[PDB]
Amino acid sequence: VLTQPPSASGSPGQSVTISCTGTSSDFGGYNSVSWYQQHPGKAPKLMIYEVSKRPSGVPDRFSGSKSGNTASLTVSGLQAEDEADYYCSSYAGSNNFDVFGTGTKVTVLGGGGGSEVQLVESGGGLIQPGGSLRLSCAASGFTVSSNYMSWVRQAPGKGLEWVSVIYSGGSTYYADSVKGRFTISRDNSENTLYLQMNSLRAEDTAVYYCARGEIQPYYYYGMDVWGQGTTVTVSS
Amino acid sequence: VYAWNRKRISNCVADYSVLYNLAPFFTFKCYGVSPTKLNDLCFTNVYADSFVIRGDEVRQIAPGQTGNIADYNYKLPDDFTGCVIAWNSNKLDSKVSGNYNYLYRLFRKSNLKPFERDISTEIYQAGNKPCNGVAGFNCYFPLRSYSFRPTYGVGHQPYRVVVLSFELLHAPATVCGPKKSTNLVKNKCVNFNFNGLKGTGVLTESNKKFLPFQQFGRDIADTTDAVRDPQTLEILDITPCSFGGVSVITPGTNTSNQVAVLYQGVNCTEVNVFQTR
Amino acid sequence: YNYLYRLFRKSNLKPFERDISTEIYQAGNKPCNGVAGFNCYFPLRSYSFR
Amino acid sequence: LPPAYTNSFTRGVYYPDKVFRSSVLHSTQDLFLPFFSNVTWFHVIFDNPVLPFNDGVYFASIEKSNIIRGWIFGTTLDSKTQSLLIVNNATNVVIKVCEFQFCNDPFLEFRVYSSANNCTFEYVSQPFLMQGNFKNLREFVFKNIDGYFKIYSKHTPIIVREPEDLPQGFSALEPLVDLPIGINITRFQTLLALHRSGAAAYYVGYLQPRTFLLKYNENGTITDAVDCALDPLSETKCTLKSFTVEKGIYQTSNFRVQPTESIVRFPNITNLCPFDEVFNATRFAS
Ligand SMILES: *[C@@H]1O[C@H](CO)[C@@H](O)[C@H](O)[C@H]1NC(C)=O
Ligand SMILES: *[C@@H]1O[C@H](CO)[C@@H](O)[C@H](O)[C@H]1NC(C)=O
Ligand SMILES: *[C@@H]1O[C@H](CO)[C@@H](O)[C@H](O)[C@H]1NC(C)=O
Repeated sequence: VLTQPPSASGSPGQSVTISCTGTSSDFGGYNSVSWYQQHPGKAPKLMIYEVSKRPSGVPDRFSGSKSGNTASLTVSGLQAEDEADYYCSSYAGSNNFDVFGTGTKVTVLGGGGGSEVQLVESGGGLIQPGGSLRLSCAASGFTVSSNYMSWVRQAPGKGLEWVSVIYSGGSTYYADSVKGRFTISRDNSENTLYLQMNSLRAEDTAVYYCARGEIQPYYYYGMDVWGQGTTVTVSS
Repeated sequence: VYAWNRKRISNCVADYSVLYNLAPFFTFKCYGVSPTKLNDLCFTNVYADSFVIRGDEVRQIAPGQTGNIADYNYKLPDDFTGCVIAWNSNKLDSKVSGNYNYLYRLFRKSNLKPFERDISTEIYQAGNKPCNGVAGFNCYFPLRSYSFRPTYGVGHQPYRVVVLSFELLHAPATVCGPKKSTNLVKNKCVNFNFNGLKGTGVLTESNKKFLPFQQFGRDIADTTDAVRDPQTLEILDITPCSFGGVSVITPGTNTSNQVAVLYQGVNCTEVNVFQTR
Repeated sequence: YNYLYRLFRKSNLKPFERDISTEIYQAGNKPCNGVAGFNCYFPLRSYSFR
Repeated sequence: LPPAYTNSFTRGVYYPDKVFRSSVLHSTQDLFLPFFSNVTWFHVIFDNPVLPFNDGVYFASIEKSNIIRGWIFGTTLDSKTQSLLIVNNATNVVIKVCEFQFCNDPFLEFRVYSSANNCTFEYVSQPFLMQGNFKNLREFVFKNIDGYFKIYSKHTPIIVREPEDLPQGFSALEPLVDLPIGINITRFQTLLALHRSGAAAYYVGYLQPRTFLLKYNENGTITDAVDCALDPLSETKCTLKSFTVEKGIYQTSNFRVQPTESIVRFPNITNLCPFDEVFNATRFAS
């Protein structure tokens, strides 16, 4: 559980300087606080992963220095037209999920990844409550069997949280929300890598996102590519 | 963690009781046996393997467990009879100058064989491309350094963990353990356990000229009578304890009940009193 | 926790004699005084199952 | 070289165990050197052959100062398996069980080997193990058991300047090292201090499992020993615990003729199977 401001609209692009407090420590070990810009519709896009050395993107958002016990990402002077949500990641302790933060409305105005590797899903329309539905993210580019991928779900209103982490070939750790009812099974090592529902408990209605890279222990990986999600729409 | 020592220690008296006062250890959970009975079990050779991990990774060192370090740098099967001795070393291994010396091999293809050391530095190749040496979008450095700093908290501090793997093959055991000793008692029938040679007798002073290599000593007909002191050189003599036969002289239970006791093989100084042949 | 398992004792047991114990072991001549220090625990190790 | 052969007289009776005995007669059964046997007369006047190490060897040396030094005991003398390179350097003895195969030739500076492999024991013993017409004789009995490699030794300052041959006189050997290293040993290789910048000749016998009756002195040393399979007199002196046999007839062990062949006789092969009429026809079956 982290601390994030509910909304931020006063003084657009001049004194916003949003952050995420509630850490009360030194970010554990490796000080790598990422910032995700979740936009309605398409999948979110990475903005910055470390305190400096911003990746290839917009150059008007940098200087994410860690002041006190929170990383204050300088966003002033960026623009005056944006409708998205900024999420920060911290608490890099061993086997600790829910590294994301609450929904921070950083809309300065309010009113006013595609062909990189691949983007495919299962399209679970009208999912029957229970059963076993499989969702895949087959990537014809980067290997879907060697890199460290993850699965993160998000629901309308609620923020993101770590749902599934899988290492190279010898780890099948599950999140604390499922506590065992979720079983990850890897597909063929040269075709794709899919997931399994395993008799959901009516809380899996959130939309899924299969990310090719980790969230809290995020590595450069050349580029951060995401994929669009699908609505479960359970009928329990 | 990627290049750990494999010290093969043998031919010594492994006294594990001394380890409880060398350094302020924080974890001494021995999974195989108890430290009290460990000092009385012989072994051939002990494999000492030391490394440095964080505080939140010490729990990953277990006989069978997954993790970023548990199955990528050092794995222990379900037969480890040693200990998980470990201690914090945040007093001399943390300076503010840039700690780009360690690594933990974040990238790997699969779980390594347990008890194996992979000393490699090649660029990690994530398939579907021949990487003859390049760093972009397909092949990166499979090694990453830590961020150990003195002004941090518990959990992410330098912790030195050393394991002692034991083995019992078809070889003579060298490292047994401590061998205590007791005080010497002369001219008194007592028990002795001299180097496995157990028995009872009266350790007396002899004048036998033993050879510099001989330790024990027998008699004309298969009876140990003198041994060499495991302490400073001294020639002793092991004579049997005070024993003999007892006979009763009785005039019969028809006139009186006064009886006489005859001890055979005694000079009346080892039990009126009379001394006869 | 319903299936208990005792630990090592400084003395050998007796045939047909129950070994109910609830104190703390004392290695050598250093009493840990209830609190489990070094080489001193309670012989109430719970068997793990799966 | 055409290696000669000499008659090994009574020499090589070592102490079997470490037990003090005074004025007794002990009948032991162990690996000893048979009396009046043939021992190769390898002369070091160049020579360095490989000898078979069956169960224990008896090495001799009549060097002057430092002619014959070192032993290259091993199984195959290869880098795959381990070996033993006990050498005698300046007032010290180096004993390592490392698997140093070879470099060019067993000669010696550590010119015996040039490589680097994993070792198992480095018990470098500090005390060394080693008059005009006064040579020196050094006898070494090497024995190997399931978990030990025993090396008995004895140094006697011989006086007679006769032609090079084993002298006449009983002389036991004293144990010095009891290396508990466990390794298969089947080959023996010797080497001399070349130092280029009849000298000496080593005798190499072979041990056999035999019974010997040893006489212990009051002090506890062995004055003499009698074999039990050399002649009827030796068998008579072994069957009775005394070296002074009286006049008469004594019943020694029995003799038996051993088989030399085996005969297995069975009745006359007849009543042949009708299979010959089965595999030869026109219409067989469906
Ligand atoms: C053995 O220990 C005793 C302790 O008093 C000492 O006096 C003696 O010299 C030691 N001898 C050896 C062989 O270490
Ligand atoms: C030791 O052996 C010698 C051999 O000549 C003998 O004379 C002596 O009596 C023995 N015992 C003593 C007193 O050294
Ligand atoms: C069986 O007897 C026949 C006739 O005497 C003989 O020719 C044949 O060799 C014999 N085979 C044996 C001895 O088994």
